Parts: sequence; structure tokens; C-alpha cells
Amino acid sequence: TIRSQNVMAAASIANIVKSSLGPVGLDKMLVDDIGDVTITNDGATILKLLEVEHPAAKVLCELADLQDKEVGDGTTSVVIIAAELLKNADELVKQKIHPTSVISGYRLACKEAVRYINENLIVNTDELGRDCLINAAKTSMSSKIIGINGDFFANMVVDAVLAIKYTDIRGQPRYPVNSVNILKAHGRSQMESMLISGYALNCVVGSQGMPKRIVNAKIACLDFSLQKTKMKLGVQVVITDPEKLDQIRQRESDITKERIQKILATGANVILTTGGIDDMCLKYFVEAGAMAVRRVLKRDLKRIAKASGATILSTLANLEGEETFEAAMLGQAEEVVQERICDDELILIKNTKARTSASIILRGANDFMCDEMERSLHDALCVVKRVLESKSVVPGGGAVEAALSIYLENYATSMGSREQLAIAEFARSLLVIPNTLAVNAAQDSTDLVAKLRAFHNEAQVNPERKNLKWIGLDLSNGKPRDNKQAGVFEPTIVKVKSLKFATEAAITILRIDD
Amino acid sequence: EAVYRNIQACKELAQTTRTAYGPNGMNKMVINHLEKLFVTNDAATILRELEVQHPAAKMIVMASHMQEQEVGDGTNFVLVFAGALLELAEELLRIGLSVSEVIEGYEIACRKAHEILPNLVCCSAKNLRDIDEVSSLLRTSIMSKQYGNEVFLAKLIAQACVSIFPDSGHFNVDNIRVCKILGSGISSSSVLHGMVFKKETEGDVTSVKDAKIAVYSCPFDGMITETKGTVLIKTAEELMNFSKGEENLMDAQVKAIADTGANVVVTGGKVADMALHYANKYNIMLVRLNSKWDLRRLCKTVGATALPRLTPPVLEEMGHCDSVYLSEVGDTQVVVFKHEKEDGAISTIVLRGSTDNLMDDIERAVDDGVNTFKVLTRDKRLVPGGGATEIELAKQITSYGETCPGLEQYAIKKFAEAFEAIPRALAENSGVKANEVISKLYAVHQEGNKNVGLDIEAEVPAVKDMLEAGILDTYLGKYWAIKLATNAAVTVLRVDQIIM
Amino acid sequence: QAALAVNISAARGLQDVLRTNLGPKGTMKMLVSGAGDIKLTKDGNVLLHEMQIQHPTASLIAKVATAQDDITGDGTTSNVLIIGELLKQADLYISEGLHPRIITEGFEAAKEKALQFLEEVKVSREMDRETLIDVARTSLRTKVHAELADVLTEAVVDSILAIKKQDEPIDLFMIEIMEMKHKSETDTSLIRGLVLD
Amino acid sequence: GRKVQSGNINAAKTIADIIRTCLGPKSMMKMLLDPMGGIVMTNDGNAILREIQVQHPAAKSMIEISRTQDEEVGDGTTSVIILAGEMLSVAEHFLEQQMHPTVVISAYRKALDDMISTLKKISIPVDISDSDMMLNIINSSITTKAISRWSSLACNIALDAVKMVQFEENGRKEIDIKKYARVEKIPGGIIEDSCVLRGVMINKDVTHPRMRRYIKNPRIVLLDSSLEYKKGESQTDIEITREEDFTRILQMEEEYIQQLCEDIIQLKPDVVITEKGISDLAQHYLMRANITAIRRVRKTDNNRIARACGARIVSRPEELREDDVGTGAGLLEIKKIGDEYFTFITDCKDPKACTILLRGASKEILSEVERNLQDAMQVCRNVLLDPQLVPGGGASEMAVAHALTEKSKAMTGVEQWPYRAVAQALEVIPRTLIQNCGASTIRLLTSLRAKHTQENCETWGVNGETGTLVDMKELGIWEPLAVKLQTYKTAVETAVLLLRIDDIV
Ligand SMILES: Nc1ncnc2c1ncn2[C@@H]1O[C@H](COP(=O)(O)OP(=O)(O)O)[C@@H](O)[C@H]1O
Repeated sequence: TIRSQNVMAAASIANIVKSSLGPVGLDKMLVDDIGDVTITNDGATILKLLEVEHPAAKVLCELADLQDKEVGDGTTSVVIIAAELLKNADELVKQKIHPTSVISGYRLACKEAVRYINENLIVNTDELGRDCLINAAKTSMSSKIIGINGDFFANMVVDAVLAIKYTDIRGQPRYPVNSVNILKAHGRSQMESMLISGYALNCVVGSQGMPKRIVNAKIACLDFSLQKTKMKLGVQVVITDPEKLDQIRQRESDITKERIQKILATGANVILTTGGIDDMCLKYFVEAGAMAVRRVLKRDLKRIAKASGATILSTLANLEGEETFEAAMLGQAEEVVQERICDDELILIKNTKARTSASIILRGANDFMCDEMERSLHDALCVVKRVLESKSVVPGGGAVEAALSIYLENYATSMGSREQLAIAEFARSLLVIPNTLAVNAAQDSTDLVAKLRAFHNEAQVNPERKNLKWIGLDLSNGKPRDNKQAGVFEPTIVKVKSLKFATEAAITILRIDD
Repeated sequence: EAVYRNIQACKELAQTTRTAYGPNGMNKMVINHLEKLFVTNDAATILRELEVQHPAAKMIVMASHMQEQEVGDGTNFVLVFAGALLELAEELLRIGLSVSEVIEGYEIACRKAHEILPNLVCCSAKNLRDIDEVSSLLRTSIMSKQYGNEVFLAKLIAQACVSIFPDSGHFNVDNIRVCKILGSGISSSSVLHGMVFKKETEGDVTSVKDAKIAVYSCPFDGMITETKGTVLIKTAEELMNFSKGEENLMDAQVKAIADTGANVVVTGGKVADMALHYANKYNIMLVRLNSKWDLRRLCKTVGATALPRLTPPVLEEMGHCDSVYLSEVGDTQVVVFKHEKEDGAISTIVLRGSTDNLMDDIERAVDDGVNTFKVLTRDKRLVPGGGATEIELAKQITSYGETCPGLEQYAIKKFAEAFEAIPRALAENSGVKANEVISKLYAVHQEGNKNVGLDIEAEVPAVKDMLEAGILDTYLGKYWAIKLATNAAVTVLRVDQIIM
Repeated sequence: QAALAVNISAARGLQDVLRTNLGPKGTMKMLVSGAGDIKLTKDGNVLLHEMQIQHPTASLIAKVATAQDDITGDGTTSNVLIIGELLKQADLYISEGLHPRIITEGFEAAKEKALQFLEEVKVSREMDRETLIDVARTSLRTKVHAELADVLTEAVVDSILAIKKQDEPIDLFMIEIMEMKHKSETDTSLIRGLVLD
Repeated sequence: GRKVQSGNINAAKTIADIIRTCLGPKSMMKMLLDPMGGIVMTNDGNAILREIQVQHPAAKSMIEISRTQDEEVGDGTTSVIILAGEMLSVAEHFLEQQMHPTVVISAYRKALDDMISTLKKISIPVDISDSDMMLNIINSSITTKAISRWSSLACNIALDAVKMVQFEENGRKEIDIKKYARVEKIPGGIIEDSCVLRGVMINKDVTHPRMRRYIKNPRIVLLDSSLEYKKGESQTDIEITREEDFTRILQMEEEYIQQLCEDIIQLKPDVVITEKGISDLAQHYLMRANITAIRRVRKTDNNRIARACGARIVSRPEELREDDVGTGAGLLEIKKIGDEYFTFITDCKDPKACTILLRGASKEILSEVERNLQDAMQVCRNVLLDPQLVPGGGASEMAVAHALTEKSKAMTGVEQWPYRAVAQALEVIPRTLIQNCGASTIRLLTSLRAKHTQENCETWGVNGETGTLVDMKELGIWEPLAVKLQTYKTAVETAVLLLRIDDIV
């Protein structure tokens, strides 16, 4: 009966997280410390920050966070699936089926799931060739907040991310989120957002005594710095000689002017001021003469250097420079043009040769809906990154779960051993993700999961409806949608690995008997 | 608080009868005072068996019984509508409305509902005495009681009741009665003219078409035997004289056929085969058994004196349905009493049932059928029943509430909500989420169709046009239903404290 | 929720405790300190420092009464009774569902009328010694034994006559009461000038 | 319904009932019973909210969001909790009868959107560039809260402060929340001579009798061309062995600071800025210098004070070479009042530290002023973008409810009922005002709603000072657009953040 108490504890910890599944999942209260209360609906956060004193919950959550840290998001699904199969296996134990029997059944069901998911319901990284549609659907559902303008986000994302190419083991086509720079802006009509196939920023105006204003055949990757407010102290306070720490400061300013003359002699029109510039220096050198920038984003600086095949650390030991820079920073952008673009004074750089990165400027109207826009773009870019970097995708939502449930029920009806109920009841329990998503979608689960079962049966019993295999639900809807006009998806690797870890957690927690 | 305690009784009664509202409604078992168990759908019989100690419950109970007195169709509508009305009145009093203003608003809203409900009439029973229309009209009441026998009971009620409407002015509902055939299929029931009774009649079948009935209740008695002292008698003269007395009594019967004209007679007391062959030589019939209700109803309808006297027929018992017959339809012999003239041409349904517990339920169904046939007879106008009229009245009352200023506005709004509360209860009974179906139907009623109602037989919240479906409802029945419902509701809300 | 009923009851209790104390004919009350010593008094100023107030909003009323009476200090008790009677009638009128804020508005209008009518009630005269000794007598008699009040009142009116040149208020620097234990009061009159400790 | 959700609803209703009648200009009183002794009378709801912290439901979220709204805006923001409590009470009426925890969220989002749309509709325009109007409107609005006599005095000075405060950002054209608008508790004096101070107090200058007086040009000098770091820890790190030796080793670095301060003397700037400290022994030597040394200033100080001055970053007193922001500090004044002579520096058309010239024998009037200028700050901030403001005071609630219900009448789906429920729940503010004033809550509410049903009556409402249905237009009392919209924003946001909760721990 102590294993049944383990079952009750696991069911409790699963019910804690059930309502948090899915993007429409409700938020959860959890109090690790008396001093503050945390409001989050993220499964990983709620499992990590919360703890349950019962050992079975400890084991289940430890496997869940193993899954989380080793294959990424999905820990909430792992907890829900594992504990539902756990409770259902307890139901079998009340039917006098010994725990080892349902252990063998869960192992066989996991094996058949791994075989079936990889074989019959899968896409070969091409999105069946409909990438310019699934993304169009995906942008719609990844961004509910945007609404009307829609397809333009998709038409930009598809090529702005396909323009990326990382370098890694055998060169997988993973295109990270940082490959595009999000430039929050507003003031214009909410109809467009110019993507920079390359990078963009702003610089000083009027002081542009250099050809960056026009077409540059060759560019640089150079850093920059000018100072008169005590930036560089080569000598310290160690002695009190009253007039002996002001001439080194001014002379460092003069030798920095010598440095920039050594830089401006070579030109190459890409000059970027590094951090540390005091506001006093900012208001000084707009008049005193500076080929500077207003300390543009250092993250953007690093991603620019990566997007130009040359980082200043390869020639200089720091980001300021006192030794003469080598020609390694000679940039190779095909086109650099300054334009009065989007009614702002940006610099526009095309797709720089060698390693490269993308960007976007926002043609927004007012601050807050443009913040909403800056959020939706991040969501869309990150989730499409998930889809493509997965390099293999399973139909998301409840589609794979319902298909696996029906197929495993048939397999159980065609297996014939002591663990025959184990396969079928594993299948029935595995409907918990469709059930939980339907409940969280304000819909009646008994009807939505029913439609999923009916569609998957009709799809895999009569081969005339192969495309009917790809219908699932994740979000509030009146009728479940097909994942070929729609585009809700999950990586097949993370989904199958999360299912494997849920099965393994169930096995480990049922192997503990007395 | 005293008023809320009074309302709680109607609240619990409304929740009790809510499950039984309409087709697909929850069944209920009620226990008779003699522990007899049977399941039923009729809320009227639920109230008949459910004791109601709280006075507000009794208020709603005789509201439903006055509904019985006026028109049988809609008796449960009164109870559930009054319960919803008191729910909304409880909400108003919790808000802080005075009882007087709540009553004023409810009365004015009820008056305008009465004047506007005939504007919701889609059509009328233009073609009575024709099976095609009247069977469909009866279908709604039949399904209201029993959903598994929609059209067969409707058409048998049609073909029966059409035969009891020659006068063209009106007819008496008692002229349609039911008889019992146990252990038989429900589909084997059939209509017959005049009263029929299953149980055997003594003597060979003569069926004189002018048998002016000799009317008695128990003209014969059971077995007895004298005791000379404590111990029994030892002579058969008490039996021989009894047999000869019965023989001479029926000899005087075939004498008194001159002033009585009786080829048939009825009894509740046993007779023997001696009476059998006496009847065979006298060519008469004698029904050996009937129940007390059957005997009494026969006594009134024959319009003749009835008494349990061992006496030959007399002049003061002239039979009404002198044209007597017998039948065997539904593989069961039945005696038949009929009269050829059209006025008061009573007819009966030979109800065939394998289960008495189902048998009295279909008895209640046929009673409501003849009641709604009476409703159509007194007024042919029909209204789109099935929550369509409820939402239409609710929408019109809400339009009034938004257009009429004053303190009664809340009363108007919550009376409209009480009207809305009928289709949501029907949806709860049918097995569909009430909020979504109410919202969908209410949105459909905002434009175009004025008669569309919810589809009970669909799983997803669905709303279908009522006319094309043919489950319409009575105008006058609904009018009186809301009238009595709001009257009882305002009377029970007016009382502030019950007194010992 | 008529939670103001407990506040009205507290006002009733503090009124009753401050009842029986008005006028020369009224009783006085003793404040038994935690040290066990004795303190006879009649004035409400120190009676509202009887730290056994036994109820919190009663303590509120006591401290606000002391604060608002320290400016004049001739009208402190009476204040408790007037507020107690206002709250008595207020309870009498809340008991029929009436909202207290309009009661307070009526009180404000009543105050606006009462101050104007009081401005006409007051008599204005040059403070000769007879009227001054009469007012000192009627102010002091309501706090001291009647037979002993007058010998104090003459010294009081002498003290207030000593500083008549300028409209400046009472100051302890020109009137410093000094005490010493003795067998009999025996004409507890002022002395002109200063007395040493 | 989910039992824990109903508990959150009940807690929200509890706090809502705590301060529901504590709303409006005729607010009811509340008692705080401190078990260790004492008691507080208060009708300022936020004071209760800060004190009543015994709550341990998820109403922690409501309390923290109320404190956030108080620190950002403050004036009249108590109504957000009344609105949230009423909306959650009417949410429960649906959540418990049939479970639907998410569609109610969609209904509340739609309600918030339509409320924003209708507030931007029914509102009455106001100018921000003529005295003859905003003077009247803000005078009335400020007078609503706590002022009887000083309205005409404090209003002018606070509004002029925000007018000076206007144009700070020069980008988003948004002024400070509080980074500039500080205040100094200037004590005593004739309270009526509290006048405008279009500048800021400079506290620590004149503590000694002889510090600095009346320099026009805001000169400063730093360790650039005539000053050096070798003033600091110029010989050895400080060691601790005994108090006398500790003071001697402190005065070591202090005397080297004295040496470079005596070199500062011949440089003769108006002020100087230091972050570590300055020596009073050198400060006594500043008569010919006429300089003041301000020390141990935080980055906020070295930002706002320096840019309030627009300080001249000079090397010698006979030249002008660089200013922080031009001649920002037009004037500097020391009034010969108080032991610490109050140095006031005057700046023009610039973002700057803020302080007002105030006088008072009691600090109640000297603490009302900042919560007046905060309201003035909200008024200027919303009118500079939206020249627009709202009836408010419970009057606009009926107009918003009528518009919302009118839109709902044409709305399908199950979300219709909670959306109209929000419409009805908004009526609490006029309802609580009428209940507060003792008038018939239901009768007056019905009359006001019916009159709002009539055409072009969107400004009709209740006067909280009299308890009657008279119109709020042409009566003079109004509420700011930003305050009203942000009140709805925070109310619906806390409503959704409380309904989105469906379990604890
Ligand atoms: N097939 C149907 N679909 C929708 N509504 C129906 C259907 N059949 C009957 N109804 C409605 O359901 C209502 C239920 O009323 P009811 O309480 O059963 O009347 P009574 O109990 O007096 O016979 C009826 O008035 C009828 O209009």
C-alpha cells in the first residue's frame, strides 16, 4: 500500500502542474520562501522552484528536471504523462497485475512508440516542402497578439532565418535566435517592419567625414574610443605630488587622438565606439571632434563582429587599443548604405560576406503595442528556431499522443502476454496530454479527445486518409486543426525523449514496492 | 432570514423537478405510501408522491394542480419557471430591491408577456379532424413525456380523439380512457370505440346492439358456509338453494328484459360455472371483475343506478351504451360498450404493456396527450415550444427593461432571465452545456428567425428551426402556464413569515 | 455590518465613567496608580489619563478629548457627555437603517448654527473684580470642596489681575504654584513676587 | 467551481470590503486596532493598505500591485482594489456555477480593450498652454482630496513646478516619476509666504557661517587640467590600531584633500563635486574662494544636481569652456533663514532636481504638497500626449458600463455574460459613493443609469460632496485620463492575475 501512497503523491504533484500545460495554461502559486510569492505558469520554473516532501515526488521531479536540462523544454509533459501512467499502473495493480508486468509493458510500449513515431509520423526537415505555409500558420499561432497584419511576419521570418547558417558538428542548419537583432522602434504606420539582411545601427551625424554615408565597397571591423574624462589612468595615487596626475590624462587623450588618426588614415568606414564613455565625454566630443557612436549595444557589437568574420580580439588585446591594429579587421560587407530609413537616421548594411547575421527595424506607431511587437517577434523567431534546429519534427499538440494511443491499443490487442493490459492502458493513459490541453483550452476534453481518437482511427485504419494523421490541438478552438495548413509543432527528438524519460520515471517509481 | 427560508423550498422543488423537464429528462422513482415502487417522468405525479411539508412548496404544488385543472400540458413548466423566478427574486432581494417593487415589475412584465406571446404565434392547427396535422401536434406532448414512442402514440391519439370531436364546439376529455393489457408489446396497442375491458365476461358472446345495460357494482358475493355452532355445518342445502336462487334470479332477469332490456351486466363478485350455463341458456353476459375505479367510472358514464344487490334488473338503470360488443385485438379478448350517436361518443385506447411500471408512465403520457388535444380544441393557435418561445419572450422582456426606466427595471431583467432559465434547464437535462447553447440560441434570435430552438438530440450545442422540425407547442397552454406561474410566484414572494 | 455599535457602546461606557462628575454637587473619582498610591480628582483631563481605559476606541476618545481640550481646558468633561449623547441619538437612528454620514452632516450644520447662536449668547463686559471672582468661583467650585473653593478663588483672581497690562495668555513664569505639606490649609493665598523652593 | 479559486475570490472581496466605503471625497472612517497599544483613525485607503498586511492569500499580489500603483501614481489609486474585488465577486458568480476559468479571461481582456476605447471617447478636451483653464480644473481636482484653504496657494506652485518639469526627456517627452521631484521640509516661518521655487535646495553648503554666497555662473572644476587624483589615499591604506591613530591616518588623506582643495581655492568655481568626502578644515579657508564643496554624493546626485546646474566644467574662473547643459542654472539664491542657510539654485527649461519653497509650523501642509504635485504630474503627463481627460469621480463609470453593455448586446458566444458582468461590476465606484453619502444606493444607481441611457448624457454622474445625481459636467470636478485608464489597466490586470491562479504551493 506504500506504493499506492507513492501513487497518490505523484498524482498530487502532477495535478499541481497539469493546469500549467500549454501556452494557455493557468498560472500557479508556489511559495519556496515566506518573503516572496512567485507567479509563473512555466513548467520548468514551477517544478524547479517547488518541492514536495514525499520521496516519490522527489524522484519524479528529479527525472523531470534531468529531462529538462538534458533535452530542453518538456518537463511539464514528462511529469503529467509519467504520473498519469503511474496512476493507471496502480489501477492495474489493483487488478492483481504485478508491478513487474506493467514495467515490461511500459518498456515495450516505449519501444513501440520510438519505432512508430520515427517511422510513420515524421517530416524530413523540409516541412514537406511547405515551409512558406507552416511558418505562415506558425506566425499566426505563435503570435495571437498581432492579429491582422500576419503573413508579412511569416514572409520575412522564412528567408531571414534561412539566410542564417551556423557552423557546428557536420554543419547542422541551426539558426539561433541571436542571429537576428531585434531593434525596438515606433512612430510610423503599423504595416511593415524592414528586416535588415545584415545589421543596422546609428552613428553621429554631421561628423560623418567618412564615406559610410554612401556605398562602401570595403569596410572595417574596428573598435573605437575617445576620452578626456579620466578614462585611462596609467599612474595612480601612490604619491601625493600635487600636480602629477593631470598631464597623463590629457596626454592619454592626445595619444588616443593619435590612435584615431592612425585609424582614420586607413579609413574603411566601419568605426564603432566601445563602452566606458562618460556622458561628459559624450557631450565634449560631439564638438571636440569624434568619429564615434553613442555606445551602441555591446551584444550587437559582438554579433556584428561575428557577422563580419573578424573580431577585434584577434588583433588587439582589448577593446580600446594602444598598439597599432593589424589589417585583420578589414571588413568585407558587400554594401553599406546610410538612409533616412523608417523616418530615422539608421545605417543599413547588407549581408556581410563570410559569417553573417540578420536584423530587423520596427516600423511601429506607439511605445506599448511596439513592445508587444518586439515580444511577438522574439516568440516567433525562437519557436521557428526550435522547429528548424530540431532538424526533425513530429506533429505537435495532441496529434502524436492520440495516434500513439490508438496504435498502442491495437498493438496490445495484437500482443498476447501477461502485460497485454499494460500496453493498452499505457495508451489510454497517454491521452492525458490531449486531455490536459483540452481542459486548459476551456473546452470539454471528453469531446476534443474523442475527435482526436476518431480522426486518428479513420486515418490509420483506412489508408485513403493519410493526411488525417496530422490533426491535434494545443489552443482554444472550436474544431481541432490539421498540422499541414496549421503549423503547431514540437521537435520529434525532444518529444520522443521526453516520452522515454516519462516511461523510465514510471518504471523507476513502480520498481519501488515496499 | 424568513423570506429567503421561504424561497429555499421553491428552490429545492425546482431543482427536484428540473431533471424531469421535457424529453431526454432524468427519470425518477417515487415510492407509494404502500411502498410500491415505480419510475416516472411526469412531474405532476412526482409532486403527487413527494410530500411537501414547507408551505411555499405547497404553494407551487397547487399552482401545478390549478394548471392540471386548466390545461394539463405545461404543468412542470409552471413549477420550474416559478423556481427560476424565485431564484432571480432572491438575487434581487440580495441586491436590496424591495419586495413590493419586485412584485410590481414581475406583474407588469407578465402582463406584457401575455400580450406579446400571441405575436410569437407562428401558425395554428388549421385542419383538425385530419390525422396528418393532429398527430404531429400530439407528437410534442408525447415526446415531452416519453421519447421512445414519438409517432406511434401520437398517431393513435390522433385517430382516437378525432373520433370524439363531432360537435365542433367542444368535447369532454373523459371520453378517452385507457384499459390495461399486461405482458404485451407497447407497439401492439390499438384504438377502439367505447369503453373496453380485458377481463373475462361470463356467458357466450351475444353482443346485442341494443343491450340496455343492467348496471350493478357487485350483484354477487363470494363463498361462505354456515357453522351450526363453533364447528361447521354438515348440509349442502345452503348451496343447492343458492344455486336455484341464482337460476331464478336470472330467470327474472330474462323476464325483466321487458322493462330493462339488459343482455349484459357487470359485477365485482365471483360467479360459478352454474351462472355460466344459466347465462348460456339465457343468452346474457356478465363481466366477473372490474376495479373500483373502473366500476365507478362505468357507473357515471352509463348514467344509471349501480348497487351491489342480488336483484333482477330494474327500470332505474337504463343503459347508455346499449350497443355492446366484444373484441380480441392485441391477442387478448375484451368486452366492448358503445353507442352509435356522435354526442358523447366515448372511445378508449387498448394500452398494451409488458411492464406496469412503464404502463402507468405511458398512462400519464396519454393523459397529457388528451389534455393537449383539449388545448388545441379550445384554441388552435400554436407557439414555437422547445425553448424558442422562452428566449423570444426573454429577449422582448429585456428590450422592455432596457427601454423602460424606473426601479422595476431589475425585475423586468430578472423575469427575462427566469424565462431564459427554462431552455438552460432543458439543456442540462438533455446533456449539453447550458451556457454555450443559451448564448448561441440567444445570438441567433437577435436577427432573422423568430422561432428557432435548440436540438436536444445533438451532442455539440446545436440550435434548429422549430417549424421544420414540428415540435411546436400550445398557445393557450403556455399563456396559462406563465399566468399561473407568475401568480403563484408573486403570492409566495409576498409572504414574509409563515405562522404556526 | 453595524460594527460602529461597539464604538457607540464604548462611548456609552466612557460617558458613564465620566458621568456623575459635573458641577460642584457632582462626585469626584480616584485614580489608583500601579504603585498603590492615591489620587483624587474631578477634572476629566486627568481622568482620561486613567490608563485602565479597558477598551481601545475608548482610549482613542480619551486621548483626542485631552488633545482638543488642552487648548482651553475649561470644557473637557462635558465634551465626553455631548459626544456620548450624539452617539446615543445616532444609535437610535442607525437602528432604523439610516446611514451615519448624513447624521454627521446634520451635526456639522447644527454646529454651524450653534456657534453663531453662541456668539449672541455671550455677554461682553470689562472684567471687573466682581464678575471675575464670580467666574473663577463657578469654574473652581466644580472641582474642589465647596467650603474651600472661595479662599482659592480670591488668590486666583488676584493672580490674573497681576498681569492685566497686556493680552498675553497664562504663563507659569508669572504664576508659579508652590506647595508644601501642612496640617491645615489656613488661607492658601498667593504671595506677591516669587517664592523659593 | 475550483475551490481554491473561490478562496482567492473571497480574499479579494474581503480586502475590497475593507476599503470599499473608504472611497470618494466623503469617505468613511476605518479603525486599526494595534494589539500592543494605540489606535489610528484614517480614511486614506492606502494607509490602511500599507498597514493591513495580515493577509496571506494570493491577495499578496493585489497588495503589491496596489503599492506599485501608489508609488507610480498614488492619488486616488485605492479604487483599483474596489474595482478588482467587485469584478472578482461577479466573476465567481459564473466560475462557481459552471467551470470556465479561461473564457472569463478573454472576456476581461475584451472588457479592458472596450473600456479603453470608450474612455478615449466620452472624455472632454482640455488645453495645456493657457492658464485660464487648467488652473481651474487642477485646482478643483486637488481640492477634492484634502485641502480647504491652501488650494489656491499650493496649486499654483505645484503646477508651475510641473510646467518647469515639462520637456525633460526630449525624446519620449516623458517627465520623471520621482527622480527629480524631491522636496525639502523647510521648517517654520510665516506659512503664507510659501511661494514658487523654480529650482532645487542645495542642502549641505551653508552649515558653517562662511561657506559661499551668490555666485552667478555655475563653474565647476574636476581632475582634468588643474586638479588631480593625488588628493586621495596618497600615502598608504588606512590601518586601525587605536582611535587617536585612526583619526590621524584619516586626517592624513583628509589633509591631502585639503591641499588640493586649497589649490581649488585659486580656481574659484561656483560649486565642486566629490564622491568620497571633503574636509571642513579646508572649507573654513574658502572666503576668497567663495566655493562650496559637496561630498559623498550618489550617482543620482551627480546626475540630477549637476544637470540641474548645467555646471560650467572650467579649469580657471576667468574662462568658459564647457557646460553640462548650457547655462542651465540661471540663478542661485540663499535666503537668510534657518541655522543652515537655505541655498536655492534656479534652473530654466531643463530637466532638474526639484524642490519647492515651503513654510509651515506643522508638517501636514509641508507633506500634502508632494502628493498634490504628483497628481499635477499625472495631469501634465497625460495632457501633453492626450489633450484629453475624463469625468471620473464615479460619473464616467455609468457611461462606460452603458457603452460596454451596448456593445455586448451585439456580441455572441459564451464570453458575453462575463463581459456584461464586468460592465455591471464597474458600477461599484458610483455605488460605493452613493452608499457612502447615505442616499438610496439602488434608486440613485437606477436613475443615473437610466439617464446615461439617454443620448449624449455620458458625463452625468453623482456628486460625492452632496449625495445626489447632479451632473458632473460644469460642476468643476474631473479626473485625469492617465489615472483613470491606468486604474482600469491595473484593475483588469490584477483580476486576470488572480483568476489565472488555480492552485497554491
Ligand atoms: N424533441 C424536442 N425538442 C425540443 N424541445 C422539446 C421537444 N419535445 C418537447 N419539447 C419541449 O419540451 C417542453 C417540456 O415541457 P413539459 O414540462 O415536459 O410539459 P408537461 O410536463 O406538462 O407534459 C415542452 O413544453 C416541449 O415544448
